[PDB]
Amino acid sequence: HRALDVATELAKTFRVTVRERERAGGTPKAERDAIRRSGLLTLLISKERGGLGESWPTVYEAIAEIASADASLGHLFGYHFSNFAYVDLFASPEQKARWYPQAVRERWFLGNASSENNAHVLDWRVTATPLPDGSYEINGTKAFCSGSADADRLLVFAVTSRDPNGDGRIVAALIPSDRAGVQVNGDWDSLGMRQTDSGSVTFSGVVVYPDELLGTPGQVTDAFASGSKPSLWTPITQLIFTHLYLGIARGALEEAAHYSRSHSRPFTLAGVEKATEDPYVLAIYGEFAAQLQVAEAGAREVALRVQELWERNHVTPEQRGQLMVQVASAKIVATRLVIELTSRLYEAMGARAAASRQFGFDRFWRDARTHTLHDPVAYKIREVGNWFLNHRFPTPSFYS
Amino acid sequence: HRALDVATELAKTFRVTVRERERAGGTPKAERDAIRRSGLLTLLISKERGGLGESWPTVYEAIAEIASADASLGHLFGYHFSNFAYVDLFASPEQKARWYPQAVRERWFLGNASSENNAHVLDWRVTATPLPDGSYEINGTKAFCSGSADADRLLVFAVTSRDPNGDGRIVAALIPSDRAGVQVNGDWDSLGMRQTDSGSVTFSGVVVYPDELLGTPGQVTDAFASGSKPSLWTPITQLIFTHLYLGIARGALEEAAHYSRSHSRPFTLAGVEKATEDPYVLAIYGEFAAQLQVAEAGAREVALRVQELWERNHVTPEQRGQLMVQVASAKIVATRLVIELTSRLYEAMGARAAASRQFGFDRFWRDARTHTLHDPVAYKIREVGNWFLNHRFPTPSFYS
Amino acid sequence: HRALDVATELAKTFRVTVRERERAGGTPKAERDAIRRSGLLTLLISKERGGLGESWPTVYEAIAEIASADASLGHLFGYHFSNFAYVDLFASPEQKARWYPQAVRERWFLGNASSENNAHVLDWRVTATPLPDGSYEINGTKAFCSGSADADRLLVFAVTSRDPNGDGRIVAALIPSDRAGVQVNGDWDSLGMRQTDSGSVTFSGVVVYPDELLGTPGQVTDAFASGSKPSLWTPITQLIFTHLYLGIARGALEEAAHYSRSHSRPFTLAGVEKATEDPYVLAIYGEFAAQLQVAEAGAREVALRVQELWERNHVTPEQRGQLMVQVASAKIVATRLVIELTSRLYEAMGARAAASRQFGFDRFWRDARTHTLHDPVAYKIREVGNWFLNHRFPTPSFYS
Amino acid sequence: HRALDVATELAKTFRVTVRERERAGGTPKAERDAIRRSGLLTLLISKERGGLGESWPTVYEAIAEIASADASLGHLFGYHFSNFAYVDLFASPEQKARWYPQAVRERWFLGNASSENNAHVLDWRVTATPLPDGSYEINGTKAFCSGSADADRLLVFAVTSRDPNGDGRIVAALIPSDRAGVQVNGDWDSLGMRQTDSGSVTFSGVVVYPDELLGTPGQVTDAFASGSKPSLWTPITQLIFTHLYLGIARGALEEAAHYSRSHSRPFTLAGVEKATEDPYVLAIYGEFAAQLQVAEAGAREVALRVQELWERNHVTPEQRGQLMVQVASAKIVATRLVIELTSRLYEAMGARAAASRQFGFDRFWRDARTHTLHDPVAYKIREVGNWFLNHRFPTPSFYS
Ligand SMILES: Cc1cc2nc3c(=O)[nH]c(=O)nc-3n(C[C@H](O)[C@H](O)[C@H](O)COP(=O)(O)O)c2cc1C
Ligand SMILES: Cc1cc2nc3c(=O)[nH]c(=O)nc-3n(C[C@H](O)[C@H](O)[C@H](O)COP(=O)(O)O)c2cc1C
Ligand SMILES: Cc1cc2nc3c(=O)[nH]c(=O)nc-3n(C[C@H](O)[C@H](O)[C@H](O)COP(=O)(O)O)c2cc1C
Ligand SMILES: Cc1cc2nc3c(=O)[nH]c(=O)nc-3n(C[C@H](O)[C@H](O)[C@H](O)COP(=O)(O)O)c2cc1C
Ligand SMILES: c1ccc2c(c1)sc1ccccc12
Ligand SMILES: c1ccc2c(c1)sc1ccccc12
Ligand SMILES: c1ccc2c(c1)sc1ccccc12
Repeated sequence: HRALDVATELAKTFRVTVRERERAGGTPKAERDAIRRSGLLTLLISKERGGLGESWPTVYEAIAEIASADASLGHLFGYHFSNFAYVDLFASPEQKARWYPQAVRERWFLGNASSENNAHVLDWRVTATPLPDGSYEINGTKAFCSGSADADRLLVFAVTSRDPNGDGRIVAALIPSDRAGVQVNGDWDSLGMRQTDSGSVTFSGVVVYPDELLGTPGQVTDAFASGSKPSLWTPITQLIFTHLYLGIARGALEEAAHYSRSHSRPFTLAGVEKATEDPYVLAIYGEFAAQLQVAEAGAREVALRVQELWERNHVTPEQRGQLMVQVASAKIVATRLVIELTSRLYEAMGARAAASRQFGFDRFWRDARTHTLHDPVAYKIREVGNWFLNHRFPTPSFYS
Repeated sequence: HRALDVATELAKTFRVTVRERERAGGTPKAERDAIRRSGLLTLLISKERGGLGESWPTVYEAIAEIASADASLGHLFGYHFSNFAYVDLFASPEQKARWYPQAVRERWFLGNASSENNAHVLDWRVTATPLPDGSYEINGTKAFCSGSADADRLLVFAVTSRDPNGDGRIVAALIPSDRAGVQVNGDWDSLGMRQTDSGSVTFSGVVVYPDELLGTPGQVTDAFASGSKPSLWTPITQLIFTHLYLGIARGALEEAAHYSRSHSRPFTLAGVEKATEDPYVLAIYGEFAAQLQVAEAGAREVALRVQELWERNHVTPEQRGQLMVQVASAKIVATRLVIELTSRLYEAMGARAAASRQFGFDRFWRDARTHTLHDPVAYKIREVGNWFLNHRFPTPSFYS
Repeated sequence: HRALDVATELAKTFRVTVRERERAGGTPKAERDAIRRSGLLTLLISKERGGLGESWPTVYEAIAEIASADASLGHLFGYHFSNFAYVDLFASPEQKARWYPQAVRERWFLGNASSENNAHVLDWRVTATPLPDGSYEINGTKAFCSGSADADRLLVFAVTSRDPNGDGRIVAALIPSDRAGVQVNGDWDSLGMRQTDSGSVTFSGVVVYPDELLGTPGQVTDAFASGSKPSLWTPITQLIFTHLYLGIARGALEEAAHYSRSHSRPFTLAGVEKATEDPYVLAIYGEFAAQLQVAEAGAREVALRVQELWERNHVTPEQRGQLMVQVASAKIVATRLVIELTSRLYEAMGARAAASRQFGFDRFWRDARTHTLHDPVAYKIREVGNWFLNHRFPTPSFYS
Repeated sequence: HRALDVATELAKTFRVTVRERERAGGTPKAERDAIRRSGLLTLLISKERGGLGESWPTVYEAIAEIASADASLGHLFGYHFSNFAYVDLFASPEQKARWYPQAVRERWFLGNASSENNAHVLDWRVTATPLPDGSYEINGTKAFCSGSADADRLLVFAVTSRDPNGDGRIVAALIPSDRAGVQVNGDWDSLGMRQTDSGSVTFSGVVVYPDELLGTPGQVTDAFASGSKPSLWTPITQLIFTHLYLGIARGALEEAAHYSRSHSRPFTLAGVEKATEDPYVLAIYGEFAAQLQVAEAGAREVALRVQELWERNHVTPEQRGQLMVQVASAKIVATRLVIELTSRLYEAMGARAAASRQFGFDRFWRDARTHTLHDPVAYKIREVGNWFLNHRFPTPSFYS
């Protein structure tokens, strides 16, 4: 229970200052260094390599706990583990032996530069052109690069260009954020998630060496199309997002409840003597706490299944498909829950909870409302419907 | 897995005939006898006493499976385990050493006569008059006596009367359904749950012998008041109801999807070519399938905790209260899900699914609409809200 | 107020017997004759021609009031006016001069035979083949022929075949229901709307004469595509459906309230002394009555606009499209309301309202759930959204 | 039509600057002066007295129009008419003969100081101490004094103290905001409604002269208890709030639609090519636009009834109660609509609508979420339920 106690203490510390920090935006450097000092960035690194030797259920619980205190830090922490998962699923034994002890000693906090701001999510224009001796050169701009500021290593994706062994192949690499030609742009000014540093990143002639490549170019496409073990990356990552939404939900419900207990006035016009005994206040808390209990219990079960399949040598298409359906279902339910709860709970607190902007309760809705648009919930709903009605598992990809 | 395989095969046979049987109402004797021959009524009896020595997770899964095929049979089966749970929590070791091998040998299917139709659910008027030899005489009429027809034993509740040691004290007993003076009235004629035989039972001078009594007078009240282990009866039973709702929900979704694949016509007016590719059909299946996956996953966690506390020698009010809150939340979510989907799934099927009465899909809504009224979900919502906001566990009762 | 008083009195009488009549299904001949005697079938015929010279707001109010007592009689009554509206929009001056006094004298109650059960709703295969002197012969089977039993005249639609003047043109005619070769099949057996007689009708060599044709073959296609005055038929008819749903909603709300005042028990476990003072019972009635008040007030405005445009010589595409959008909006809101309310009101009444099948409250949900599937509400929603987002009015058709 | 054209033009100009102005908060002096110059503040003053002699339907439509551009200015404009309505309902004919020509000539924009921040609403501590001449000395601080800054007159409420003719009676008056001892505090820093100046006002020995008093002490209480014409103030004012919510809803829908047409990217992962043709985007717009059409149509009818009763010399409790129920119903529907729509419309726009804080669409949710808490919608729901189920009209008060 030690790692979770560490995460709980981190979250308590983050609650004290999140109101003022999130207003200013920018990089939460002091808090990222506290996470570095905590050791939790090493949860999934084996003890033999210097890490904590912990499991995915612990990682998910820590993500939700931190997210309940500070959604931007929960996002950054969770995305670190999405990046780590990708690295771990493709790294060679040589790379793990070098990188993981280094990640412990240098306290790596991983960032990524993957998505782009073109015509659609599939229009990728960051290229990797081959160099002598097996290196590549990266050129172009990436968007929504969560945790790219103050990241020690960047997980980067590019498409092979002018490549004699095949253009259009997806290359992934793990490079130092201070490699020449890498420019983090710090242009993140959002409604919520205001400290995630999810702005754009530009690559000018950036060299990637062979010992930084995560598999051969195109290997990710083969692993996903085949259902190899790396196809677990998408359910793992979407369950990370699910735990952000559940953490935000619980944080909002608990903060509202503290307000109601200490500050809400009874509607004596209707004969109520105490706001905490009002039947409609109690009904609001009961409706949302009930949905949260069921969603949290369901999320714990799916997290245990993530761990189970993580440990297998091979995951069948049925096992991976079933997991992806369970994860998508959890994310759908958590998305609806957090969006509704963070808005409707004002009705349990009363007008003064909005009349003083500084109370800051709208941070929960602003964070949830921003992040949940990460990928459209309508098409997660369509994928679950296509599975149930047509017996079609989602196609493994970066989004399903 | 053997036990769940047997339940799955039972459910398959019940699906073949449920549409015809439930119209008639009345007692599903052949199907009750099939359940008797299956051995599953002995799921929770230890192997040492001739039973299967299985766990509550298996019982709850079996309940949902059967209920997905025939909600009345799922109800009869589930209430048998509610009755069994009461006996197990209150009978002496000496009584259980006699009753349980007899229940196995005689293939006992339990019913109950407990609630009444007076001014409100607390108002009980069926009396137990003490006789000099330690026996009691029972007089009065009970309502909603599920499984009272064809029952090998009835779990019966009465309040003491003409009692020098105190009137109004609740006594419970397990008695043969054909004991002199017991009249099963056969007046069950309901919207849904049409074969549960939940009619009235009239007791005329019915003798109860000392070795048929479950505890002492008022003992159930004392156990409720102290939140001790016998008060687990309520979360156990409320979780039985939850699994009826999850089972009905799954059955309705599967039956609707079969119609959507086989008979629904594409809305060509809007350019649709296949109903199974219609975006709004797919969204209905996705939304409800997603909520069902999360609810079923959370329900499995709560069932594991039921088993945990069932095996304990002592249970504290905090353990019992936390379990009751988790059960209540599961019941709330399942109630809303089943009531919504059994009505809205018609929109995924089309007009002819209702215009052809013989299709009989309305059975799912009728069954769920009837059963979910067992006790008011508004007060399960209040109970979860009072816990979350005011840190007050539900007051243990026959309902909470 | 005379006409509305007559409809109110009719509805009063229908309420006495609807519970018994709709169980049996079949043709409500006695009630149809009571409507004939009332004169209300002539509401839209000018006094000059022997009718009442009333307005569409009166028709719509009468439809909703009758539907609140008996949805099948409300449906038959309303569809009579959809049939009359089609006739009035396409009939020649000499057809009106002959038919309308005859409809008054003979107390005509109209039915129709229009839709079919082929691959999709566009797919019409009942043929009209030329005969000498401009007559046509009709062959094939129609489905969903509301009011086709006991009909004085049938509005029938067919597609021309082996026609020198052009194949595949839609022809419409108003013919006697007992003409040789017309076989009303009497096969309506529905979940709800059980006395609308909406079964199939088979046409074997049925002769239609030129003086029974409603415009030339294909004229309806041209009138809808061009937005000439007959394009009002669809918003008129969809608003008829809307008033069926509002009528059912009001009838259900009022019937539930009577049960709650008379029979519901207080939940004394939570300290409630009277069910009519329960905060959650009150919230259910308040939610649904509030939405009903708004929906009804909105529907009055749209019905007035129907009358205003009905009196216009020419209606622009803006005026027709805005009306169709207002009608579709009213129908969407009414559909959601009646489907939710007819199911959720059980929670304000209690278990015994469902456990005693004879109470028959489920008739409201059965009727509403059946009729609201007439055409898919998802595509009414799309039509309103296409208008608001893209400024595209719905393409006029039999559906929009 | 001229007045509404003027309001539409005002709203056009407000939309240009609202994003920048509402961020700063404070007093929108230039825009208040634009409203002064428009003459619309005199809409309800008779032409005889120099006003526009217009109707409440015109006022309500102008309130919604302005609120759709700038919710704070719509609120200020709307509350001006609430203040005016109170004056008209309680002022003597002689008072109006002086005040209304002055309000025209001096372009009065009214504010109020009425509510307070004590243990519960209606727990009032601002006192009125009688002076020998019939004046009152006012002492205390008022809360939520909308429009208190830059107000030409304040409508003020106090409770009598040290009063031989009875303590605790409510007095009301209309006084200059620069009367000696009046301090408008400017302490308003809110989530939304950021330019309504709803801070506190402190009265230090403020003398109120006899010709400024509105009625006699406790007359407002007696009017409420009688349900007589002056108690129309509450339904009038609650319908003002309703039109704020309908205006915010319409403004949010149109602003979102503009973004969707201009900036939303199609989700090619699913094969869609234009965001404005996405089936789920279209469903969101259609669902909310449909609900909005019906709500707006219904609100127009209730506004016509406000005008009817406003022109009567006497109003019965039944007429007032029926109107209050209709107003409560409109408020309930509008509240639910605006709160859902201002949050869910992000799903129709996509992530970049929230990633760019400066888009500023969250203003609609912040404004609606703040104002809808004015009084709890849960008790409007109970009030409508108590009327429908128990035939009890709402108890007249400042809130019902
Ligand atoms: C708060 C937030 C954080 C995001 N973080 C990442 C990220 O770390 N890596 C990535 O590839 N995309 C990230 N995305 C991008 C989304 O996956 C997606 O590309 C984007 O939301 C599409 O925007 P649209 O809906 O306007 O088309 C993020 C998006 C949001 C809103
Ligand atoms: C934006 C806003 C403006 C308000 N303006 C006024 C006002 O002008 N006059 C008034 O008496 N109350 C005003 N109120 C207050 C309500 O009457 C009520 O006192 C308050 O909303 C209750 O606060 P609570 O729910 O936190 O207990 C306003 C409230 C809000 C939220
Ligand atoms: C109760 C009911 C009555 C109907 N009455 C008629 C009718 O009178 N004339 C007609 O053309 N269609 C009628 N329809 C049919 C619709 O036009 C449409 O063909 C049908 O609902 C589509 O069926 P589907 O959703 O199963 O494909 C009726 C449908 C229902 C449910
Ligand atoms: C389908 C159904 C089955 C029921 N079976 C039982 C039962 O077996 N034993 C029992 O004590 N109560 C049973 N109940 C009754 C509830 O405990 C409760 O008394 C009843 O639902 C309250 O009815 P009311 O809401 O109309 O007041 C049953 C209720 C329903 C609806
Ligand atoms: C109140 C009292 C006893 C019981 C209920 C409600 S449901 C049920 C099911 C089985 C056995 C007893 C009881
Ligand atoms: C397609 C074509 C004709 C008709 C429908 C659908 S519903 C209806 C109701 C009355 C008369 C004609 C029609
Ligand atoms: C309680 C008492 C007075 C008032 C409210 C609530 S809102 C409002 C708006 C304008 C004028 C007076 C009041």
